[PDB]
Amino acid sequence: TNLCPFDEVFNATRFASVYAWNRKRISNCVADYSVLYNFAPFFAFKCYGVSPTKLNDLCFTNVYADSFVIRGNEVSQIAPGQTGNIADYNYKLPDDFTGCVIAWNSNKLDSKVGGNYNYLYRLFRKSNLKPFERDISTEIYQAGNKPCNGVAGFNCYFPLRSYGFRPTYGVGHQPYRVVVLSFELLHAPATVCGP
Amino acid sequence: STIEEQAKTFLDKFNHEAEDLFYQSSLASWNYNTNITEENVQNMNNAGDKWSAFLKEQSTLAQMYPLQEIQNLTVKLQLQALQQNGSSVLSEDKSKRLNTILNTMSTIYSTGKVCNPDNPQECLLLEPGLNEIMANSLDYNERLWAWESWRSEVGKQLRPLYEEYVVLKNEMARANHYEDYGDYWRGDYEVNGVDGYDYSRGQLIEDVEHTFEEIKPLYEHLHAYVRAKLMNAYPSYISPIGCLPAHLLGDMWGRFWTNLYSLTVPFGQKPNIDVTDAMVDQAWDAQRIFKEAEKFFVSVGLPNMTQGFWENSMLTDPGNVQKAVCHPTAWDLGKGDFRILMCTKVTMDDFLTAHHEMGHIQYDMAYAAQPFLLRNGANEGFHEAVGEIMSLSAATPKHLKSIGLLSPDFQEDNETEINFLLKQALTIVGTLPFTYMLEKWRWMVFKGEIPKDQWMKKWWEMKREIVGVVEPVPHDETYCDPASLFHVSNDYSFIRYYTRTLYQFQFQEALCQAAKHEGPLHKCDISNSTEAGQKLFNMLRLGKSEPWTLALENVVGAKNMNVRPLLNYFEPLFTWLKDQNKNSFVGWSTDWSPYA
Ligand SMILES: *[C@@H]1O[C@H](CO)[C@@H](O[C@@H]2O[C@H](CO)[C@@H](O[C@@H]3O[C@H](CO)[C@@H](O)[C@H](O)[C@@H]3O)[C@H](O)[C@H]2NC(C)=O)[C@H](O)[C@H]1NC(C)=O
Ligand SMILES: *[C@@H]1O[C@H](CO)[C@@H](O[C@@H]2O[C@H](CO)[C@@H](O)[C@H](O)[C@H]2NC(C)=O)[C@H](O)[C@H]1NC(C)=O
Ligand SMILES: *[C@@H]1O[C@H](CO)[C@@H](O[C@@H]2O[C@H](CO)[C@@H](O)[C@H](O)[C@H]2NC(C)=O)[C@H](O)[C@H]1NC(C)=O
Ligand SMILES: *[C@@H]1O[C@H](CO)[C@@H](O)[C@H](O)[C@H]1NC(C)=O
Ligand SMILES: *[C@@H]1O[C@H](CO)[C@@H](O)[C@H](O)[C@H]1NC(C)=O
Ligand SMILES: *[C@@H]1O[C@H](CO)[C@@H](O)[C@H](O)[C@H]1NC(C)=O
Ligand SMILES: [Zn+2]
Repeated sequence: TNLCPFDEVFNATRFASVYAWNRKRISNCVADYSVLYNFAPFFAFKCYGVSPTKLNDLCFTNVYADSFVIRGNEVSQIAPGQTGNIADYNYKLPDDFTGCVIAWNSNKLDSKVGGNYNYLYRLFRKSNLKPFERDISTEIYQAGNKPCNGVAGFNCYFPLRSYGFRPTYGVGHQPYRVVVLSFELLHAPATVCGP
Repeated sequence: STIEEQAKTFLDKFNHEAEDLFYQSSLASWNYNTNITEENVQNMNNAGDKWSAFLKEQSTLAQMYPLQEIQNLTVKLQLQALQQNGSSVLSEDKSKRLNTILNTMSTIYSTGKVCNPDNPQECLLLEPGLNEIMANSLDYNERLWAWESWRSEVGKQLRPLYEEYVVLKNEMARANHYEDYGDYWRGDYEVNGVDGYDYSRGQLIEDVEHTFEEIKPLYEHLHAYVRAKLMNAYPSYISPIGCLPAHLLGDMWGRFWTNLYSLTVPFGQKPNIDVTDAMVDQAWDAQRIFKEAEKFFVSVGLPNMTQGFWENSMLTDPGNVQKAVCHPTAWDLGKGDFRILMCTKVTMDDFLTAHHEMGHIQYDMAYAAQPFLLRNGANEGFHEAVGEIMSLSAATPKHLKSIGLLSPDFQEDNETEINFLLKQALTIVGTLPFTYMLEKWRWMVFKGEIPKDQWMKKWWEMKREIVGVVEPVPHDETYCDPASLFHVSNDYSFIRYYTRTLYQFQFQEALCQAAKHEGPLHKCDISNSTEAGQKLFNMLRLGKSEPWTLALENVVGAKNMNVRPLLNYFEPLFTWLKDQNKNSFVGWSTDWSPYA
């Protein structure tokens, strides 16, 4: 009984910025998905392609847990075929995404009275991300037709903007920690079951 | 890349940047208004300074995107507001000159004091000193002193500043390609590029004057009735055919005739509806007042207040040591943070104000999804109009009976309705000629239609002609009597109070029509009517995204400001006044003044 490290992904002290979203490969362990309930109301526990209801007796080749932080109104964008700043520029799921999206409010942790500017998001990008693509580049976005020369200015915007999470923010703007469990199925030994 | 998509990207940067910085400015301001310490002033100004400096930077960067090559008309609106803000239109000296003039005029108004005769020791400010006199004193000479003293020792101070204030404001508006500063103000109602919904700045003058002409019969009969009641109490001081003395109108300027109710109450034996006692009988606290106010908007299909509203607002006076600014205000800090600041007493007045201020919140929460630059009322009069129609429904006996604050044993007769409507007209109707005449005077001053040597001459000619109000002391051009009012000296447009009044009764009549309300409009409660709430929400969600002509249409089905619902509201009083003035002179003579 070699238990999967969902503790390190979900419970973690500080989540990644959504533009630099973390990814923790999970392999060769028993995946007790009933532990994945901290029971503190998970805003989202909506799974795609696979039923969450006691269907963990299924086995997968690899499990990818993508953890990041967004605000409440953007949790809707962690889903197939979704659009907006997060899905377009920060974290995109495929149309045929097979996996779970788990999100919960982290206002107690990721907000700060003076404003928590730790968590960033991508506001500008030349094109939408491919599914599961990550862009950590801080190159100044060129909106104009003049060269930016790596500094901010007119039509030259730093691509990343902070949430500035404050505890007094509304639910829509409050910080929400998100974990995206991706489930892989190759013609392969399928080394994650968790009976 | 085109010049429009560049501006779309620029607004994307601005909104995220502006919302964060605006929240810091708003929260620092909130902390000052709830916790008054010199640090909280310093923090509020520190975040306020960074906010205006942010806008000036972003306004200049917005001007680098020229408007004419942008078709989207929502990008064009947002940019137009951002570019318009930049006061770099004037030289930094003249900008600094004007700001000092604005600060000095504001300081002169707020700190201006007058000391009584034969005792230079006891001096009185406007608030609360002179306002208390003008609101409560029945003594002719005492009100005359406070009225004349305020204009002679504060208004005369403001006259040289207001003259230069006009020159610089006009210079600013002209280089903003407006005719004058009054033309700049009327631009708040301007709509362009929308077929069938456009609205010119000059159309506001035509519409205000046209709607005011239909008000004159209601005002003249109210003015005649008020004059007759005051003449009974002041036989030696008031002519039966002349204008009302300016110091006998219930406040410093006659802006509202509210405090003439005691001397003008049609049926003083009728006791007036006050549920303040019933609330104390039922041990209502401030949270109860807002919880019931919350329930009111839930009854029309509007969302209950956010959790952050209850945790973070201030609904009671903290009292003791911690000082607070007790002016009731609804705060939209952004980021979903909606707060109400109110030192709520357990009274009917605050109960109505809670509904009125929560009406502002409901407006704010409705257009929160709009872009930051469009997060506002459709025009300057929309937001306060939404608040007023909440107190209108909340104050009706039907609403008070349904919530246990008015016994079912109570039965409203035709006399208490007249008593109520008369009190409403003193505030609501009485302010309309005052509001129109004051803003007209400023419009003509900015236009240059009034020379400096004729300011007070014209000002009191219009007061006599339009408001039916006469100065009790002749006033030379050393006086600046308009500047003796807060809005004139503190550089606030005033026609918003005329348009908002008309909007609110257009709003109510449309909502009561949607609420299937049978009976006179003034008895209407929109409670439990999700049809009215959806009709109102259709405009509230728009914010500034769409023209106010269309936003008005989403409620009332009419594109333009109409005065008919206002006359519908006061019709039972209008028919009562005309009968009550059957052996009284209706109208006024401008040639009569209390100085022989
Ligand atoms: C003027 O510009 C605004 C944007 O500044 C336009 O509104 C935006 O229009 C786009 C489509 O052109 C919308 O994108 C779509 O959003 C829906 C809902 O999220 C989504 O299902 C689609 O896949 C697509 O992504 C966008 O949401 C909408 N709003 C904003 C705030 O961008 C507007 O249409 C323009 N008007 C004119 C007359 O050009
Ligand atoms: C994150 O940590 C908390 C504890 O800090 C975990 O919550 C416990 O979950 C177990 C399993 O059901 C319960 O028996 C305990 O009573 C829970 N304790 C508390 C304090 O909640 C939670 O499961 C962890 N999450 C993950 C994904 O590992
Ligand atoms: C309030 O209502 C009462 C009763 O309906 C009115 O009194 C009547 O007025 C009519 C005139 O139209 C007379 O013919 C009746 O004789 C009156 N009845 C009584 C019992 O006096 C009264 O005029 C109304 N007052 C107002 C201000 O509307
Ligand atoms: C008010 O501010 C002072 C200092 O600015 C602070 O020490 C105090 O805790 C504050 N109190 C409240 C109730 O906000
Ligand atoms: C009132 O607020 C609660 C918050 O938990 C919410 O569930 C509910 O939907 C809101 N409104 C109504 C009409 O239930
Ligand atoms: C609204 O509905 C509630 C619940 O049916 C009722 O108790 C209340 O009296 C109603 N109020 C009005 C003004 O219709
Ligand atoms: Zn208000």
